[PDB]
Formats: sequence, C-alpha cells, structure tokens
Amino acid sequence: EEDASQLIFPKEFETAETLLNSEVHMLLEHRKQQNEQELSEVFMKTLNYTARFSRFKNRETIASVRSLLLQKKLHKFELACLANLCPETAEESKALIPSLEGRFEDEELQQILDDIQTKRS
Amino acid sequence: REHNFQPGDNVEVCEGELINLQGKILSVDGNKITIMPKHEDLKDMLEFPAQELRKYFKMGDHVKVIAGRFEGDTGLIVRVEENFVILFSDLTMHELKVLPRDLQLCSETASGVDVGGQHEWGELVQLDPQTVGVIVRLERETFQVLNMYGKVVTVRHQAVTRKKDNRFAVALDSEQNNIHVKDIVKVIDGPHSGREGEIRHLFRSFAFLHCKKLVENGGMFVCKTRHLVLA
Amino acid sequence: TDQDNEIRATDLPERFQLRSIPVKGAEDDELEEEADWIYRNAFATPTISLQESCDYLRKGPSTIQKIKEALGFMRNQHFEVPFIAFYRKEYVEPELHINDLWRVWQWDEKWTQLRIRKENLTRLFEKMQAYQYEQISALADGIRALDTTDMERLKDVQSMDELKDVYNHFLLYYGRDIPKMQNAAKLKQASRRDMYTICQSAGLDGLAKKFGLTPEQFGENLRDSYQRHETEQFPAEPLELAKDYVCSQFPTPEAVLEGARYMVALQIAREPLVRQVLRQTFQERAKLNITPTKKGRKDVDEAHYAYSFKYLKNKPVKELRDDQFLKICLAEDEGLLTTDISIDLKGVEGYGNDQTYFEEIKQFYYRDEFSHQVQEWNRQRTMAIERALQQFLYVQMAKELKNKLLAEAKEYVIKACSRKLYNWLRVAPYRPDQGKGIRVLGIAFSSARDHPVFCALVNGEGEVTDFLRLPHFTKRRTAWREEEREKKAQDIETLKKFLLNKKPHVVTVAGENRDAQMLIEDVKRIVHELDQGQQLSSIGVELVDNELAILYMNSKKSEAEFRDYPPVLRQAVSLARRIQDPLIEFAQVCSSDEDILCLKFHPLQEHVVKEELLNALYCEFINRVNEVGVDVNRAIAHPYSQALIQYVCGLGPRKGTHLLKILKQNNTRLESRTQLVTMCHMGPKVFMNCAGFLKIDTASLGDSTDSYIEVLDGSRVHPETYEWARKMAVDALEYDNPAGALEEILENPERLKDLDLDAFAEELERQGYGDKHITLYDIRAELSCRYKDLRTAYRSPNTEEIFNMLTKETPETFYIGKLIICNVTGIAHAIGVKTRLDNGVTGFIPTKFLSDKVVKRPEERVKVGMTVHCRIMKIDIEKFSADLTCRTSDLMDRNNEWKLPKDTYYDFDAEAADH
Amino acid sequence: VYRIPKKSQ
Amino acid sequence: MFYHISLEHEILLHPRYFGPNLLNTVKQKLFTEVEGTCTGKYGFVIAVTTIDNIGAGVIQPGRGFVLYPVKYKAIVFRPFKGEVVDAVVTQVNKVGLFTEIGPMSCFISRHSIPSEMEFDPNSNPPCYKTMDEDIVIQQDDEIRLKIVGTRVDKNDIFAIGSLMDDYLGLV
Repeated sequence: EEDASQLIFPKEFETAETLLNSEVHMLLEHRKQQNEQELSEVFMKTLNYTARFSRFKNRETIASVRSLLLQKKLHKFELACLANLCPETAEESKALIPSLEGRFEDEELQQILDDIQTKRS
Repeated sequence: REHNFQPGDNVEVCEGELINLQGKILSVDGNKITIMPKHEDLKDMLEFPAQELRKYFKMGDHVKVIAGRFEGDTGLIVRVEENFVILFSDLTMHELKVLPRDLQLCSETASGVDVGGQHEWGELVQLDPQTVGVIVRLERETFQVLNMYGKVVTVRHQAVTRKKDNRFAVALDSEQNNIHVKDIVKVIDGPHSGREGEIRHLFRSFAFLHCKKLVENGGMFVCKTRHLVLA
Repeated sequence: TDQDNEIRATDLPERFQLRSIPVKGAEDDELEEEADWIYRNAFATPTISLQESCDYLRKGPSTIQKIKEALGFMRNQHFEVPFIAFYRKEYVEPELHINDLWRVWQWDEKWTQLRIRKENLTRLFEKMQAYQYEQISALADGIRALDTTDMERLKDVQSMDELKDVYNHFLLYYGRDIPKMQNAAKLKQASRRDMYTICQSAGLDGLAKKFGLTPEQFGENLRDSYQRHETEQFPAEPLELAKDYVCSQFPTPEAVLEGARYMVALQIAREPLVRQVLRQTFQERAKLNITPTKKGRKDVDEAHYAYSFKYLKNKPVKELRDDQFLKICLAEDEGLLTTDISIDLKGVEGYGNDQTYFEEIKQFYYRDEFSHQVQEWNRQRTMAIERALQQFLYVQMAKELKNKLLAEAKEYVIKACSRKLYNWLRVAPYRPDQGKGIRVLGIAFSSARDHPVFCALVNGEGEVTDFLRLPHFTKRRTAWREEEREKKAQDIETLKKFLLNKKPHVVTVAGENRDAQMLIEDVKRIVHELDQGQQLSSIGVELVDNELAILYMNSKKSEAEFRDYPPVLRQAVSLARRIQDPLIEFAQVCSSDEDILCLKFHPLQEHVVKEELLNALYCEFINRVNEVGVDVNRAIAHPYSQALIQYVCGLGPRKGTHLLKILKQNNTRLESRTQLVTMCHMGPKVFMNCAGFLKIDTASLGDSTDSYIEVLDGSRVHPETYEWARKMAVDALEYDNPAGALEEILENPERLKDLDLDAFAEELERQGYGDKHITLYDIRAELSCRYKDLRTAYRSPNTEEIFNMLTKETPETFYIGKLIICNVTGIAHAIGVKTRLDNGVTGFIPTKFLSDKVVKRPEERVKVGMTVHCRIMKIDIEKFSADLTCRTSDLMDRNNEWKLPKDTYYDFDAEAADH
Repeated sequence: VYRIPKKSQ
Repeated sequence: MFYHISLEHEILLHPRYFGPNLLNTVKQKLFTEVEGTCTGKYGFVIAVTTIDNIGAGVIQPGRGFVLYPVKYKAIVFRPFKGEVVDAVVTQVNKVGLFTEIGPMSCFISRHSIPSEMEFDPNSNPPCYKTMDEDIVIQQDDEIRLKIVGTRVDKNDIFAIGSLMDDYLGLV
C-alpha cells in the first residue's frame, strides 16, 4: 500500500524532511571529519555511493530551487530526487516521477530543470 | 480436488463481469466458501465460491510456497505471468519458478519459534567423539550444526546428541588475559574477521560466539582464543 | 539432463563440448591471424611485474607456425591437447610442450571472444555510419562524421583494452544518437549527462574545436614525441571569443571557457590513440605508492602478511615480484592500506615537479609564440590537458593497470598451485628394492596419544584384505609406568605376528605429527627383528604425507565405500593406496563436488579465480593420466580405479561413465581397442583422442577371448599406426607372419636397435603421411618396453620434506627471526630451558638468552608448564629443534636485527614521521 | 613393395 | 531516498557511568546504538547529526539502572515502491543483475530487464550486452532503476529493482 508513485507514505514519515546526495555527502564527510569507536561498513558504503552521485557541491545554490518549488505545487519528495537524478527534459522528469504527470505543463517545468543544471561543476 | 486459500492471503476474480478486483481472505473453507472479500480502496462486498477466484499478487511483496519442489520456502516475486510467478528465495540468490495457487502472502520472517522447549538457541552437541559443535537452525530435512572448525556440514535431523555445558571454563586472548564463557567480546582477527559476540562454549583451540544481529548460523561463529578482545 | 545424452552421443571430446564458447572450425586466414595474435599476447609479451619462468617442463618467431598447427588440430580436427602433445608432436615440438598447448587452447577462447565482440561492435559502427549518411544526405558544428579511419581503428584492435577504448570513444561522440538510430531502424534513451552532453546541448563544439589540434593530432604528437602537427591558431583571445556562446547554462565568458575546456579535456581522454600512447607509457613509467590507514598502523604488525610493504614510495610496477601485488590488494580490501598508482615521482622538490609527465606533454599542444593572445590560449590548453590527465586518464589508467598487476599476481598463484599438484602426481608406484602389484600395510593414528593406531593391509589391486587395531602402539618404551611398556609389548607382538603372517612389501606410517618418527623407529626395529631372525625379505618403512588421506577420511566417498570402518582406519587405507599409485589415489578425492580445493596447494589459493584454478589443476590430472595410461579392465574389476577414466583425453565424466556403463551392461572385459567402436559405439574422433591412452592387459585374457587379441593394445602405439608398428617388427626380423614377428620382437626387443627409422620416415613422407620421425622413434621405444611408466621413481621424503610434513610448516611460516608462543617442558644440565611449540618443534633457550640480564638459575624465571613468548634464532631441521631467545631487547627487536627484510622501496621517512 | 633398412651402426 | 528526522530512543545506563561526563557518555553510547541499524518503519539509519534533548533520567525501582529518553536528529535512508534511484552494479549473473544503493543491495531479475540484453558470462568483466554490442552493462557501473519491492532481514533492508520503464539504464 505505501507507494512513492502516487505519494502515499507512513503517518510518522509524512512529517520527515528529505536531503540531497551532496547534502548528506557534506553531513557524512563532516561526521567522518569529527570522528577520525570506528564508523560502520553502512557508513562507508553510503560515503562512496553518495560521493559517486553528488552532482553539485555548494549548499547555498539549493535554497533558490527549494524556495521557488514550494512557490510551485511540488512536494518535498520531488525536491531532493530531482536534484539527485539531474534530469534533462521535463518529459524525463514526468517519466522518472509519475507524480508530475498533469501536475505542470512541460515548458514551465523545463525552466526549473535548466535552472538546476547550471550549478554543476 | 482440493483448495489452499489460507487466512491472510489475497485473491482476485479470474473470469466474469467483476474481473481483476483484489481482496484479502477473511473466511476459509474447501469448495463452498461464499467469501466476503476485503479489497484495497473498495467499500462493497461481493460473493464467490472457490472455483471463480485466483491467488494473485502485485510485483514486489512477500510470498511463501506451500507445495512444489521448493516447499516451505520464502521470497519476493519479480514477474507474474498467467501460471509462472517467478521469485527470489531468501536462502539463495537463484531462480525459483512456481504455480500461484500453491503460494501465500506474509511479510514475516520464517523464524522457527519453539513449542515445548526441549532445545534452545546456542546449545552444545556431540556429533562424533573426536569433534564438538552447536545446534543453531532446524531446516526441513537437514540441520545447521556448527562444528569447532567454524563450518556447517550438511546433516539430517537424527545425526546429533546433546552435550553437557563446560560452565566453569577460561582461555587466553590478545592481551594474554582471562576470557570466560557468558562474556561479551570482539573478534577482529581470524577466519571470521570483524565480528561481535558473546562466548557460550570453549574447547581445545576454539570459542563458540553468539549474537542476534547476525543472520547466518542462528547468529553464531567459532574462532581461535588469541584472536579475541574483551568487550 | 538432455545435455548429458547429447554429450554422450556427439563425436567430440567432452571438454570441447563443456567449453564456455563452442569450438568452431577456422579458415586458414583466421588461423594465421589467431596464431600471430596468440603468439604476441601469450608467448612474446613479457609480464609487467617480475614473474619467475614458470615453464617448469621468449619462445622464438618460429613458434607462430607451431601455434598455427596446434590451432588447426584443435579447431578443425577436434583433437584435445594430450592427443596433440603425444600423437602429433612432430607438428608442435620443439617449441610447444603439453602446457604450452594448454596455454594456446586457453588463449583461443580469448581470441574467439575478442573476434565476437569486434564483429558485433563492427555491426554497430556500420549501423551508426549508415545512420549518419542518411541524416547528412537528407552541416552543424557538432557533426563529426564516422569515417574509414574510425573503422580501420576497430579492425586494427589487438586487445580487449584497445576494444574498450574504441567503444568508449564511439560512445562519447555517438552515444547521444544511438536510441535515435535504433528507433529509425524499425525504446527510450537512458539519459544521464556527464558535463560533456550539457556542453554539446549548449553548442560549445564551435569553441572546443578552436583550441587548435584535434584530439587525434594531439595523439600523434604524443605518439611521436614531437609536434608532428603544429597548433592551429584562432585570431582572437579565448576570453573574447567565448562571448558568442553565453546562454542560461553558461552565463559568463569564464564559465563558457570552463565548459569548453571540459569538453576538450574529455575528447583528449577518450581518443583511442591518446589512451593507447598513454597506457603504453603508463606501463613503462607507473610508480606504486602505499600508505597504511588508521586501522593499518595498528593491525599490520611484524607477523602480518602485509608487513614488508605497508609503506611504499615510488616503487616501479616493473619491480613487483611473483604474488606481491595480490597481497597488496588483499591488504587494501581489508582496509589496512591505501594504494596509489601515479606516472609521476611523488616528492616536494622543484625538480620533482619539473620531472612530471604533465610538464613533458604540455609542449605537444603549446604554440611557441610570446604574444599575449597566444600566452592566454596556451593557459587554456594547459588547463585542458591538466583536466584530461588528472580527472580521466590518470584515474582510468591506474584502474586498468591495477587489474593487470592483480591478474598477473593471481596467475602466478594459480601456476604455483599447478606446479605443486604436478610434483604430487608425477611420483611412480613403489617398487621394492612387480606384475602382481605390492601388498601394503598403511598405519594411521590421531594426534591425541590415547586414540588407537590402525593398520590396513591392501593387495596390489587396491582391495582392503585385512585390518588391525593397536590401542597402545603410541606408548614410549621409556614410559614411567611399566604397565604402558607391558601393554605396548602385546601390541608390538601383535604387529610382529601380523607382519610375519601377511608379509607386506612396505609399511607406510602417517605423517600426522612428530610421533610418526616414534612409530617409524619402532616399525623399522620390528622389521629388523624379522630380518635378524632371517624369516622374511626386506620390508620398506615409509613416512607418507597424510594430508590426502585426511581429505579421503572426511569425504562422502570413504563412508559410501566402507560404511562400517572407524575414520582413523579409513586414513590408514588411503596411506596404503597412495604409495601403490599416487595418481589413482588423487583421482579419488577429486569429485564433481570440487573436493580438490581442500588440499593446501598455496597460502593464497582461496583468493584466485575458482574456475581458473580448477581448470589449472584438472589440466595437471589430464597431463599425467594420459601419459600413464588407464587400464579399463582394472577400472571394471576394481571400482577404486574408475576415477581416472574421466581424465583420459577425449572422455570426460559423461563419456567416461557411459564407457564403464556399457561394459558393465555387457558383463564383458574390454578385450581389444576395436571394441570401443564395435561394443561401446564410440565415434571416430573420440576414439582417435582416447585410443592410445587406454591400456588393455592382453596377458590377463584367455579362453574364447583368444579369438581376437592384438598384442599392441597393451602399449602407446596408436591404432592408426598399428600397420607401421607391424611393418617395423616384420622388418626388424627380415621375415620373408606379422603377429608372430611382433611377439618375437616383444620377447627379443634388443633386435630393434639396428633398424634405421629415418629411411622409413622418408618412405611415409613419400607415401603422403608427412613427417613421422618422432612417431617412429616413439614406436621403437614403445616396442622396447610396452607402457613403461614415465613417472619419476618413488623416493622416501628428504629431511626438509619430513620437517614440513610433520610440523605442518614451510620456510615462510617457520623462519629464523619469527616471534612464537611456547610451553616450558624442562631445564637442561644449567645449559638452558627446554620448550615445546604448538607445531611440535622442541625449542631450547640457552641460559644467557633467557633475559637481557645475567640469570644464574633458570628456576628464578621459568616453571614447567609455563607459557612463554620467544624469538627463533636458529633452526635444526634434522633434530626438530630451534634455538630460541626471550631477552626483552630481542623480543621488541630494539636494534631491528631479526624483523623480516623490508622492501627496497619501503618509506622509512613516512614510518619515522608517523611514529 | 618396401623394406626398412637395418643400415644403422 | 535519504531523509533527516528527529527520532526518539530510550537507553538504559548503569551508575558506573555517572559523574560530570554522564550526558557525554549518553552521547557516546547512543552513537554506537543508532548508527547503521534499521527498521521497516523509519528505514536504514545512516548517522546522527545532532541531539535535540536528553530528558530527566528516571531511576528504575528494584535495579541500579536509569533510562534516558533522548530525542535525536538523524539521517535515514528509506526506499519505497515506485522510487527511481541510481545504483552501482556489484555482480552480474545469469539469474539477474545485482546492484547497490547506498547502504543497501538490490537485485533485478533477467525478466525485469529489456528483452535485448543477453548475457556475457565468459568475459573478465561479466556484462549484459545486446545483440549489437551496444549498451554494455558491467560491474562498478552507474545504473538508474526503479524499486518495485522492499524486504526486511534483522536490521538490514534488501530491495528489488526493475528496468523496462523509460529513461532507466546505463549512465
């Protein structure tokens, strides 16, 4: 019954806040910087994964795409996966996230995707 | 003829004007069920006997097979055709192809919880007068007995007898200090490199370690004494 | 399964049918290209690392023809390696011995694999070339046309590395259009963009092309080490030119150049010629650097396998020896070390920076003009090459080279396993100092001194004829209890009566531990008491390694064969059988469940590729089983020898089982080799492969079987050559009956020594059979002694073999300088302290080495039963004793006089800085 | 017809 | 997906850990109690970022222990059916492709992969090419995929992917 395709999630987990792969890369690198008992192999396999997929690396550049998206009608679930995937076209964003089908028109949605790609190093 | 529609599974209607409507099983019988099916997202009650219903499962939730070659086994379904519902077993990353009518839905683990209480978790045994071991998992024809070498040899249920505990035993460790049974240690070096446990039994060259987070061998592994540190 | 019936029916060797990629016939053009390709890659190309010449049995350019012959026999005529190595050796010697023929056979799989991908990749390049031609015939600055040079690169590919370069290059320029091509041919594009596709969507191609050299021209300047191509110069500064490409994705001239530099940097890194030249250079220049982690500085102690190399600085990969790189990857996988491969020397020097590879190659893209316009373009070219080397090529070349160094180190460990198995299977049957075999008494015991000794008497056929238990034979004649002496005297008389009654030719004692010396000293004395009484001929008393016998005793087979017998008595039977024929015994413990891997071939054998190691070990069985030859009637009469039939050339486990199955169903011996065709319905190619290697004991046959017995069937003459063997025997007697001639020559073999075989080789060559010189010298040698066992004659184990066998140690695991744990057993008069190690060596600490300070009485320092840490100074292999020290100055080794020798490139400066 | 020679010394 | 949540936990502490460094020892004892553990409810918990509060510790009547209800701020990974995520391929087999999302392993059967992908069981890199050698997918390789199902095993989740849906494959 719990399906991310249509946004149905647990009662205690709807109040949770999402994070980007770079955003957790900064938090986990900061915790490794403090601690180096040792870190677990679950911590190690989340560093190397979230490193390979950290698509843009300044934090401050997130807050514009966050503030405009809550000025649109998207959820905080899309706010992080559309910054982890880094999709090209609005037709790809609706194909990856089925919750975007009918939620916006393509040419308005495409403008946000072009705004995200600019931050990449 | 027989029907295997147990409490807590899911069925659809396979032919007729009310086709493809999935509901949970509440009432159980043989042929004449006259079911009241509890659907997802549908408030109304239908009425069906056993011959007009199908054991149906959406991709990616847990299944248990009752009858077949692979009987008594759990996994995840990956493709659902009309009669082949293929799945991954939780024992092995291997194919498993079975009929949907002999299948059932439960999200639980196959634990093997006790009745009566005559043997228990981490209990010492004597397979042969030259070797020692611990009994950790009851399988359908076989047992996971873990010997002192650190290995499972694959034996039937009748191969084993009950050994009395050496409760007053000690050995020597990485600091050349006293390590006993019923004590929490860390096994960083040795065959089982990077493991956490409590010792339950000792021998000539070995210690029988115990945990609940570990899934292999009922949570147990066996290692040398000079590869231990006190935790 | 259905496959097993198809394999039984099909007239091809079973291992040809079980090969991963099916064997297909080859045209002479394919065989000539393959023969040259196998010669370059398998025989001419030296290893990157220092590897011992593992050819335990560079081969010159004449080897190319010998490889062309060998591949013709395998691919077109379907002969396995042993048939070629024993019955076509005139076409493959002197360059190729049986292991080189296996190396050719293994590399033919790699050639076929390469040719298959290179063909399918050509089908992709042809479809892409056609798709571009359609779009062009229906041009924008981003259109690079796939031309005949792009195709000629692919047809010229010589390895899976060069193929991967040509494919990655193709994906960079055309990967974006692949889904469009496939949809036009009649599925949705996998989408992700590395920054290159963003730069192409922004149209930076018009700017990336303006840096001067195209990627290939820079590749040619790299290849040739001078500017073969002069840098084409655009007439504007790059920072002014960048203004034309500013958009929402690249808002500034500085960002447009950062995007275009990336796009050029990736084009340099994915140019096949640049990768080829850099890979070639990286294999020459690569330096390996190693640093220990925070875990590694604590865990890599003096005893750990990673000790000699935990800090390496600037070690050339050309100087890694044998398995060393596998030990490095294991220590890195354990998280103990971090490894770094750089083309540069690492160091803080100004000359150190000037000497870097990047300072050499920047010169191949700079335009040598001092004008500020050119100074700023040379700065952009500098940053494009810096990004191309550091972010793509140095990372990708280090990963490719790491995989090669690791593959060479794993292949050394595999070759070291096979070289050890060869040394076990090559031992001949024991012959007392013969036609009815030897009766052997194998004697086994457990390391626990209260467990009973068991003896098993095996007849020459391999059957257990009688067995004995001796509950007190482990006791010592100098025991403090006289009851122990008395109870052992009854067992000594029991063994003495058993030897007197059963008269075995050799008694084998298990190499379990040092008490095997006590059993051998007693058994040799008991045999000498029979000799002093002159009652019996000399009986051998041999120490036999019990590792194989332990694997037997623990096997499913040893219970299925003898369910009723105790396990120590099952290790007594394998110790009798091993000295009768080591090969037949080693074939018992090597099941379809892959039980073979439980033997200690090499300390790292569990870290090499399992499937490759199993091929490398089963090839040692196939080499020796076909040299020794298999008696099928011994297999039918004695189920013990049935294991060899699967290792006969051509046969394998399915056809081997089927051959015994038909002969069991008919209830007949195999009387003559023709019956493999006429009773067993064996096809001509499988018969060709196995017929020379199957023995038939023609002397064992009689009665109605006398109607058809070819005397050659007991020998290595192949049935295709029986006519020449008969002619050679008839002519050796100058007869004016070929069977009578052959019997007369086999009884009188000295008569053959006058016969000039070379004239007959000329006549067979003239008759169109080709060169037969080596075959005729072999047929003459074969009639001189049919089936002479070519194995090395049995010898008792030497002092080094006995020590390793009884302590379970090697010179690497028990070395001078090692730290050890021991129990004190006593004091010598004080001259020193006696100890016993866990491995059973009796250690001695001379009184002056008990502490740094003068100790007059050892009782002030040690007690009997006390456990003590000590350091080995000297080893006596004959006496099983070692001169130990426990002085604190030696225990911590404050002078570093005992610690294992470190690598030449060990970084003592990092070691001192971390301390 | 052919014969192998015993010509070798 | 990765999340950031305030969880609560209650841990028991023996009096030998009292004195001025008590609340600091509660932080240390929580740092090896709520890292790399898991539930089928909140998901796989990666690490703790900050601690919101330590409550007043209620002394257990009858034994010496005191429990401390702590609220803490941690980053957790929970996959859902219907997410589209990236992964790294760890091993490729004739049964299916086995891959890895952050803390968690996945599997995709050969049935859930597009019909063109045949096996390459023979080569040094095990791959699944197509008949044209076009999209070659091997070990250590950046695959997008869609989770179609979840599983819990003793504080470890183990999802299942699929790869026939659009814009999902090789990087």
